[PDB]
Amino acid sequence: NVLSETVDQTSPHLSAALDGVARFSETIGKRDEDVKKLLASANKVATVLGDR
Amino acid sequence: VIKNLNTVLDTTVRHQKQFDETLVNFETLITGLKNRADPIATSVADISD
Repeated sequence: NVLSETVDQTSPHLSAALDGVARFSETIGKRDEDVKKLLASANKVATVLGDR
Repeated sequence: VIKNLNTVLDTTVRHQKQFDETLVNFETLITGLKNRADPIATSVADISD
């Protein structure tokens, strides 16, 4: 009964969240190599900055 | 943002050893000048006068 009522309550507010999360996740997911290279370069530069 | 930060970061990484050396060299130069800043400023003022 708890699962039934929870799904009943939070259903109309679900499709918007799914669409928003899908769009924001696809913003980064179609740039995987760029993000990983950016993180590697940032690691190098930030290690240089932090050590000094 | 990702593209241009990638460009800037790879440019910085290409010269990473120089970029690390210049911070320490600049710090040493600035500390050496600060240890005698008062004579330096006095001398520049006297030169102008």
